[PDB]
Amino acid sequence: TLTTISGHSKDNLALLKCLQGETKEKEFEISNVLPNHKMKEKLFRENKLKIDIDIEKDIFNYSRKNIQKIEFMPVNRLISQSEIDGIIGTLKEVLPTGQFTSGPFSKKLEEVIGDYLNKKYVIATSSGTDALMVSLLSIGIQPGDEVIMPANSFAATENAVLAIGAKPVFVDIDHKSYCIDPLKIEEAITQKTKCILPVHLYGKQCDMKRIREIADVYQLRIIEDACQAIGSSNLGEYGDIIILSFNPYKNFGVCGKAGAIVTNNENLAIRCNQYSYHGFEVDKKNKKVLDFGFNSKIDNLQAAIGLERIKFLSYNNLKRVFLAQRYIRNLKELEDRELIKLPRMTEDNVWHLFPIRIINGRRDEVKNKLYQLYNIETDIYYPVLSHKHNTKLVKKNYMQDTLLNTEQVHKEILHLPLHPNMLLEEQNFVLEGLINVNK
Amino acid sequence: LTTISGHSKDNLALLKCLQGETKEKEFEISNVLPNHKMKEKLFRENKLKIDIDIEKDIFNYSRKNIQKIEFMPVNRLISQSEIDGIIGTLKEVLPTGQFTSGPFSKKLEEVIGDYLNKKYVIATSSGTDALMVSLLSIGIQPGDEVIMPANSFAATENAVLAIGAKPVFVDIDHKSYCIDPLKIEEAITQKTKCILPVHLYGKQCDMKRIREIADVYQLRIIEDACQAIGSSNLGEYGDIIILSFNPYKNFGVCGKAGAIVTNNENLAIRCNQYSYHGFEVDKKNKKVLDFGFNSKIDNLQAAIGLERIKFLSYNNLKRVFLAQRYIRNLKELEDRELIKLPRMTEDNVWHLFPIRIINGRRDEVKNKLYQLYNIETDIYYPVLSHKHNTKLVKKNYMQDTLLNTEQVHKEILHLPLHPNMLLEEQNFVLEGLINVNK
Amino acid sequence: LTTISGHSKDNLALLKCLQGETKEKEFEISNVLPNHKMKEKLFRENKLKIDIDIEKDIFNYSRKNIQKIEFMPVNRLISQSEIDGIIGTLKEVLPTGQFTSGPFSKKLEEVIGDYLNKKYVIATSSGTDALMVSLLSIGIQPGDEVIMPANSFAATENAVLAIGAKPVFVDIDHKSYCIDPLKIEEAITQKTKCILPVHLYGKQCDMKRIREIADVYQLRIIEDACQAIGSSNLGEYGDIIILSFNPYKNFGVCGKAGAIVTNNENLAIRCNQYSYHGFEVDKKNKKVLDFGFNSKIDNLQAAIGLERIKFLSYNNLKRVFLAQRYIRNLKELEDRELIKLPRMTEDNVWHLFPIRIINGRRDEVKNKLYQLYNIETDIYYPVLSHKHNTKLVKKNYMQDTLLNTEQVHKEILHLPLHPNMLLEEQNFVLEGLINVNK
Amino acid sequence: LTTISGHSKDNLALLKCLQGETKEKEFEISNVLPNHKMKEKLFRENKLKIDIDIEKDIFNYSRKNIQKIEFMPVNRLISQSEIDGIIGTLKEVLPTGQFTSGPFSKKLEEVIGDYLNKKYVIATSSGTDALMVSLLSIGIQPGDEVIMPANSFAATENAVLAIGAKPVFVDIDHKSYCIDPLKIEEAITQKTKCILPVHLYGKQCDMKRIREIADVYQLRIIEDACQAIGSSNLGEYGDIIILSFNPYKNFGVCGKAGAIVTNNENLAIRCNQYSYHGFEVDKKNKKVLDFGFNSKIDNLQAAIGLERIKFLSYNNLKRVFLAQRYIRNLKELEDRELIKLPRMTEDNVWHLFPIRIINGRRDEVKNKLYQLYNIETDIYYPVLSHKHNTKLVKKNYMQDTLLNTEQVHKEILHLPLHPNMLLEEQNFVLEGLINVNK
Ligand SMILES: Cc1ncc(COP(=O)(O)O)c(CN)c1O
Ligand SMILES: Cc1ncc(COP(=O)(O)O)c(CN)c1O
Ligand SMILES: Cc1ncc(COP(=O)(O)O)c(CN)c1O
Ligand SMILES: Cc1ncc(COP(=O)(O)O)c(CN)c1O
Repeated sequence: TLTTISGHSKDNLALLKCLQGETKEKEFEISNVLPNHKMKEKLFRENKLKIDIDIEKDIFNYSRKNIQKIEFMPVNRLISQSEIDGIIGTLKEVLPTGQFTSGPFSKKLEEVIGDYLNKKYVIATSSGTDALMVSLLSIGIQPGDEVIMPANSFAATENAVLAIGAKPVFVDIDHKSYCIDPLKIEEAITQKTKCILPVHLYGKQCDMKRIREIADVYQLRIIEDACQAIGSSNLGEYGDIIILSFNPYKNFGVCGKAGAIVTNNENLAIRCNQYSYHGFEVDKKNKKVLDFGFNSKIDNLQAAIGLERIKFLSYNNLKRVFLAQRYIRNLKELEDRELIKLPRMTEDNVWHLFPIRIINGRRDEVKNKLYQLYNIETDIYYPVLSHKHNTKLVKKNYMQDTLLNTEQVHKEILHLPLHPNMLLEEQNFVLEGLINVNK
Repeated sequence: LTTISGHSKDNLALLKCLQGETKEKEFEISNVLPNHKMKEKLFRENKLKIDIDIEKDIFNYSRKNIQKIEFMPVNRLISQSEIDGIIGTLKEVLPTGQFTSGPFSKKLEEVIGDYLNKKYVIATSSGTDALMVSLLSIGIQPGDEVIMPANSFAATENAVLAIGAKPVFVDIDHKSYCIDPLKIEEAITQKTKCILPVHLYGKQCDMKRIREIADVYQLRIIEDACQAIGSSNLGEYGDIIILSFNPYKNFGVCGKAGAIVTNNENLAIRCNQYSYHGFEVDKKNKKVLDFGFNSKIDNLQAAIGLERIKFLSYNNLKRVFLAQRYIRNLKELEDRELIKLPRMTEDNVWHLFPIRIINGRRDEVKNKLYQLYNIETDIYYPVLSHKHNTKLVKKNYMQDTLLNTEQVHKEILHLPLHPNMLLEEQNFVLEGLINVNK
Repeated sequence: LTTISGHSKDNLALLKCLQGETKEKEFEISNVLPNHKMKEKLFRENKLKIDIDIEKDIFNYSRKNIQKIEFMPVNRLISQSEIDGIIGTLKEVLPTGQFTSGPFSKKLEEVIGDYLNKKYVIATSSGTDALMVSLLSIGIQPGDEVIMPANSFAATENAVLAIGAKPVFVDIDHKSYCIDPLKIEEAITQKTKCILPVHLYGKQCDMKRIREIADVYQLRIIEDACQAIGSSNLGEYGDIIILSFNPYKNFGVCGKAGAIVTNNENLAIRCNQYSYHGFEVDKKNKKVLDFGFNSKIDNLQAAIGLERIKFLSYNNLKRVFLAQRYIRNLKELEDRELIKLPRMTEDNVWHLFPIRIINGRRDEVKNKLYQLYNIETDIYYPVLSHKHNTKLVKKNYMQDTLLNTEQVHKEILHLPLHPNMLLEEQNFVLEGLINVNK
Repeated sequence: LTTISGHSKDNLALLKCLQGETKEKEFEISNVLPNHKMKEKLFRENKLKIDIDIEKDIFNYSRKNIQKIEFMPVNRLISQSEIDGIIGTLKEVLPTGQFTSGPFSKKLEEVIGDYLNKKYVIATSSGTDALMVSLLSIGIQPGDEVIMPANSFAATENAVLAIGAKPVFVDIDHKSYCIDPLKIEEAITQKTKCILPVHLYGKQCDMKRIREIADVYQLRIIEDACQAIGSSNLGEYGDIIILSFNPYKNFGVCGKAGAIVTNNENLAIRCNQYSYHGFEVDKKNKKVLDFGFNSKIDNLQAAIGLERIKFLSYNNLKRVFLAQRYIRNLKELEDRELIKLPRMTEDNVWHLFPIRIINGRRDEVKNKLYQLYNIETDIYYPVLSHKHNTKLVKKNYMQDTLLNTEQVHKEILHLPLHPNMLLEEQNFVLEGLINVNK
C-alpha cells in the first residue's frame, strides 16, 4: 500500500501511472537522498504526495503558448534558473577554499553516487571517456587485447579501447532494444578477448543477466558503459565496473566534463584511483606505484556543481518518462499504419534519447521534410557506425565487418526531441508535424 | 619609453625602475588581458603611478606577527577580487548552457595565442592531456622514443607512457635544472622522434642549442612549459608548446585546464581532432583520425581563465620581487659556501624557487627548518623518474645513470614563494634559513 | 514585430503578450540601459524566451506563508544583484577621486536624455533642487505666482516657496488625481509665471490641454515628473521636466539625486549655471548669474544610478502586473459600490496605487486593515497644501476651497505596491481588503 | 604627558616633538575616530613609536624623480586604505536599503559634535545648504543685511543671496586673509542681522573681538568653517558653525555633505526642520515651518564619512609638516622682499597655502612656474565678490572699494599642498620657486 520513491526508473514509472490516474490506489513516500531533492520539494508535502497534481499545468506549465520552431537539444534550455541560483550559492563557498583539484565535494559526490547505485567504491573522473580508459587499464587490458562492443554507440566507447592500444571487436545488436545482442557475443570470443563492453544506449539497459552468463563461462570482465543510463533501476547488478558520464547534456550533468567509475571490487577500485592520478599511491603524491597514469579525477568545483544539479535528477527523469509515454501514445497510429516503429515502455529506460524507426526507406525523407517544411529538428544519434568511419583504421581492419541488424536499423533510426524542460506545446508541435508529414 | 608586454623581461625592467635602480625611465602598459590587474594597480593615465611603494602598496607590509610558514596554502592563491569577477562571469556563462565547447574557450585561445605570439591554440582539459595530444599529433607511435629529463613532475613522462612511447632520460645541466643540450645527441637513436625539454620551475631551457641538434636529426621539439607562462620569447624554437592552467600555476583556472600552442597548422588541426574523439573539426560524430580523447577545455573554465589571467603579469611581478629578495638576503650563506642560489635572469617566471644545500646538509636543514623554526619547505620532486618502484622502472631504467640529476637531487630545496605571501612571511623564512646555518 | 523601448506603453503590450492575451506577437528589445535587466531576464537570442512563466520566473511564487504586510520596507527595494553591480562600479569610481562633477554624471545625463528623447539634461542633487533651479531658470522672481495642485508631496510647493514665489492652488479632476485643466485659466493673474502640473502616483496629467492654455497666456510649464519615470511620451508639451531619483522612486540611486530635462538650450544653460553657484559653464569661480546653489548630482551617485537604472523597465513591468492584478481581483468591491479603482492606462507607471473608499469608510477600512489584518496601507499625502498648521497657511490660504481635492482626500487609500513584492504578499492584501468589506 | 585630541594645537606640538625641536614630552592619543589613522600609524600601546622618521615613515621619501606638479589632483586625495574601508562599510549599508536618513547620519552627527565640543549637529547635503538653512534658522528675511568678506568661495555670498538677504562686504586684515574686525562696526546698519566670518584657507578669524562687536549690536555670528575642520577651539564664540565635508576638504566624504553645529537648541530644532521640508522632526508630511529644503546628509555618505574621518588628524599633521617645510625653505625669498610667507600658528589647519608675490610679479611668476617648470599654482579665488560679471554687481556693488582685499588679490598665489603629496614633489615646487626668482 506504500511505495518509497528511490529516485530510479522503476518507481518513476509507477509514480507516473498514479499521477495519471492509471492506478490511483497506491500511496507514495519519497527517500531523502539528494537525487530526489527537487521531486520531494515539488510533488510532496510532509512526505506524502500532494493532492491533485496537474502534470500538464503544475509540472510542464502548459498555457497554450504558440510555437514556431523546435530545436533538438537547445543547450540554453537544459539548465534552469533554480539550478543556476544553487550553483552560484555553492561556488561562493567553494571558491574561497582554493581547493580546485581534489577536495571534499569530490568525496561527497562519490558517496552520493555510491549510495544511489548501491556500489561500494566510486572514483569521480574528469569525463566518462576517461573513466572508461582507466577502467580498462585497471582490469589489466594490454595492447592487442580484444574488447567486444556494439558498433552503434557514441565514439567515446570505441575510442577509449583504441586509446590504450586494445582492439574493438564489434557484435551486432538485437531487434528490440538497440543494445548488444547477447546471442552473438559468444561467437566473437577469442583467445585475445578480455572484456565485454555493453552500452546502455539511449537510456535503455542491455540484458546483463545473459551477458554475465557468457562472461562467467569464459572468465571475462564486464565493463558497462552506462553513460546515458543514470537513474535506471538495478544498474550494474551484473558488471565488474560501471561507467557513468556527467556531461552537461546527460540526464544528470555538471557544468563541464565529469564522469565516474563505479564498482564493488576493491582491487579494481584502488587501481582506478591510482591510474586516474599519475599512477601515484593514493594520497602519496609524487610516488608512483603503477607504470603511469592520467590526470583524470573530477574537479572539486564540478563536484560541487554536481551536488547541486543532481537534486533535479529524479524529477527530470520523471518528466522524460512522461514525455516518452506521450510520444508513444500519440504516434501509435503511425505504428498501426506500418509507417514507423515506436519504442515500448519498460521499467529500466531513463529516456535519455527517444528513438523511432521510419520504415520502407522513408527515414531521410521524413527527417528532411520535418526540418524544411515544419521547422522541427530531429537527429540521428549516431550518424556513422564504428566500422564505417572514413579512417585509416577502418580501411585497415574493419572493411570485412558486416553487422546486419545494426546496419539496417541505422537506415531507419530517428530521434525525437525529448528533454525535461521542453514545453508540452513544443512536443505537440513535433507530434503534429510527424502526423502531418506521414500522409 | 617602453611598453610593458606582461612577460618576464619587461617585468624585470619594471621592478628595477620601481626599486629606484634605474635611470629616469618611463613606462606604458599594453592593454592586453594579462596586464589588466597591473594596469589598475600600478598605472594611472597610461603612465606609472608616481606614488607607488612596493612594500606598502604591493605587499601590504604591516609588521604582522608570523608564527609559522606553510609552503603553498591553497586558499592564498586566489584573491577576493578574483572571486567576485569569477562569480560575475559565471552568471554570464551559466544561462547559455554552453558547457563543453563555446565562445569563452575560443576567446581564451585567442588571448593565449596573442600572449605567446603564436598562430594556433587548442585549449585542453589539462596540461597532461595537451602533452599527450601533441605527441600524437607529431606522429608518435607505440615504441617511439622521446628524449626528456628525469627530474620533472610525473605528468611529463606519463603523457609519453600513456600513448605507448618510451622515455629516454638525459642528464640535466650544471646550473639551471634543465636538460643538458650537450647530452642529447648521444641519446638519439633510430627510434627517437621528439625532444621534450621541460622549462622547470619557471626557467627556460637553452632552446636555441636544442633546436640546432633537432634540425640535424630532423626531430620535433615539444616544450613542456607548464610552469613557465609569461616567460619572454617562450616557444621561439619549438614545434609545439604545452601550457598548464592548473590552479597552482602562475596562472590557473578553478579546476584543470591547459593548452597546445603552435604555428604549424597541420599539427594544430591534428591536435584539435585528437583532442575531441578524432572527429573532423566542427563535425561531431564523424571521425577523420583513428581515435581521440575528450580533452578540450571546459567553456566554463575558459570563462574563469579569462577572469583570472587578468592577474598574471602583476602576480609574476610579485614573484620576481620575492625571488630577488631571497637572492639578495641569502647572499651571505652562499659566500660562506653553505648554499648555492639561483641567479636573476630575464626568462625566469619563478614558479618555484630552488636553492641547493651542499656538503650533504639538505635533509638536516629541511627537517630543522620545519621542526625547530616552523617553516615548511619542499622538494619538487621527491623521486626521480628512473627511481620509482614500478615494474616499468625495474624492467627498463635500472641501468640509467644521470650523475648531475642524482647529485642535484640530494641538494635541492624549494623555499615558499607565491604572489600573495607577505614580506613578513618571507622575513620569517629568511630568519630561519640564516639561523639554521649559523 | 515591436521593439520594447522600456517605457510604459510597450510594457503594457508586453504584459498582454506574456499573459496570453495576445495574438501571435513578436518582440525585440531596444539595447538601452533601462532595458538591461529585462533583456537578460526575458529575452534570449534577441527574442522573448518561449518558456516564461510570470508567477514562477518573475515573482518567484512558492506558496510562502505570509503573516503581515508592510507598505514599503526599504530593504526590499534593492536586490542583491543591484548591490553586486554597485560595489563593482564603486571600485571603478573611488580611485578616480572624482566626487563632484565627473564622467558618470555626464553619462547619466546622456542616458536620461536618450530615454526621455530630450536634448539637454542637468543631473541634480535632488528633485526638490531640480525644481527650485528650473523655476529660477524661467525667471521666477519673488512674488511671482505658480499654479499647482494642493495634493502633491510637500517638495513641490516648497521649491516654489524657497525662492520667494507664491503657490496658487487649483482643484484636481474627477478621474486621475491630477490638476484639472478646466480650472487653470481662472487662476491666471498678471503675476502668474508658471503652471506646475504634478504627474501624481505615476500617472500623467492631461498635458495637451494644459499646453493649450499655457500657449494662449504664454506661460511656461514645468512638469513635476518625480514619480513618473518611464511614462511614455513624458514631457512632450512641457518646457522643463523634473525627475527625482530618490531611493524610493521607480528608479532611484542610493542617496538623493534628480534631474532637469529640456529641449530649450537657453533654459538648460541657466539651469546649469544656477545649479552650480551661478558660475559660467566650466568656469569655476567665475559667476555670470547673480548667485546659485550647490545642486549638481554627485558623480558617485550617478555611477550608482547607471547600475540601478538597468532594472527600470523590468521593475516597471512588475509594477503594472501588480496594478492589473489589484484591479482585476478587487472588481467585485467596486461592483458593490464600496470602492473606486484606478483604470489601466498606457501612461501610468504605478509608483503608487490609489483606491477610493467611499461612503465615509476610508478610516475604518485603513485602521481595520492594520489592526485586524496586519496590513499596512498609507495615505500619500496626509495633509493638503492649504491645510498645514503653519503661519503661511494661516495668513495666505485660509479662504482656499478645493472641493474635489478635499473630497477625494477623505476617500483615498494607497495599497502596497513595489516591484519586489511577492504575489503571496499581494494575495494577503487582497484577502484582507475582501474580508474587511464583507 | 599630552593627550593628542586630534586638533590643530596638539598636531603642532607633536610635530615639534617628532622633529627633535623638543624631545622631552610624552604623548598619548585619544580614542576618537578622527585620531584612528594617527593612533595606528604613530603609536603602539598608546605611546609614541620610537623609530619615527617623518620623511621615510610618513612621506615614504624614495628619491623619486618628478616631472610635473598638478595643484590638486583629485585621484591623489583618497588612499587605497580609505577605499578598502569604504567598500567594507558600503557592503553593510547597501542591504539595509536606508539611503536617506539612517543610523550612520546620526553616528556622524555624534562624532562631529564630540570633536567640536558642541551639543547639536545637523548633518546636511552640503556646506552651502548648511549655511542657507542656518541663515533661515536665525530668522534672516529678504532684505536683511549680512556682513562678510569679499574673498571667500562664492558659496558664502550665494547662501545669503539665495534667501534674499544682502551681503555687505568688509575689507580683510593685513595678516591672515580674514575679515578685519576693526572694519566690521562701521558697516553695521539697522538692517544688519548677522556677521558671517570666513576661516579662510584653514586659518581662524579673530573671533573674540568679532563676538565683542556682535554682542554690543545684538547680532548673530554664523562662522563659515568649511575649510577649517580640526582647528583648535573652533566655534567658541559663534552661534552656529558651518562645516563642509566636500571631498577636497581636509576631511571629506565621496560626494557632497556638510554640517550645522551649535549649542543653541532652538536654532538646532529650526535647522533640522528647515533641512527636511519644514516638517516636524520625526513626523514626515506634517509641516511646522512655512517651507523647507531637502538638505540632510545621505546615510550612505555619512557611512563613508565615518571611514574617511579616521585619517583626519593624521592628514592634518602631514599638512602642517608640509606648510612648515614651505615656510622654512622659502624664507630666502621673503628675506629678499620678493614674497610674503604665512607664519606658523596653532589654529591653522593648512587647507590652502597662500603666499604673496609682491612688486607686481605674481602673474609672471605663476605663468613661468607653469610654462617653464611644469608647476601648477592656483589663485583661490580668481574673482572677488564685488567684481563678478553679473547684473547684481552692476546694480549694487559698483561703489564698493575694499583696499586691502583688492591689493592682496593682485599678490596672492597658492602653493600645492595636500597630505598625500610626495616630499619629492614639494622639493620640485621649492626648486622652481627659487629658480624663477633668481
Ligand atoms: C554512450 C556514451 N558513452 C560514453 C560517453 C563519453 O562520456 P563523456 O562525454 O563524459 O566523456 C558518451 C557521451 N557523454 C556516451 O553518450
Ligand atoms: C612540468 C609540468 N608538466 C606537466 C604538468 C601537468 O599539467 P596538468 O596538471 O595541467 O595536467 C605539470 C603540472 N601538474 C607540470 O608542473
Ligand atoms: C511628486 C514629488 N515631487 C517632488 C519630490 C522631491 O523629490 P526629491 O525627494 O528627489 O527631492 C518628490 C519625492 N520627494 C515627489 O514625490
Ligand atoms: C570657504 C567655503 N565656504 C563654503 C563652501 C561650500 O561648501 P560645500 O561645497 O560643501 O557646499 C566652500 C567650498 N566647499 C568653502 O570653501
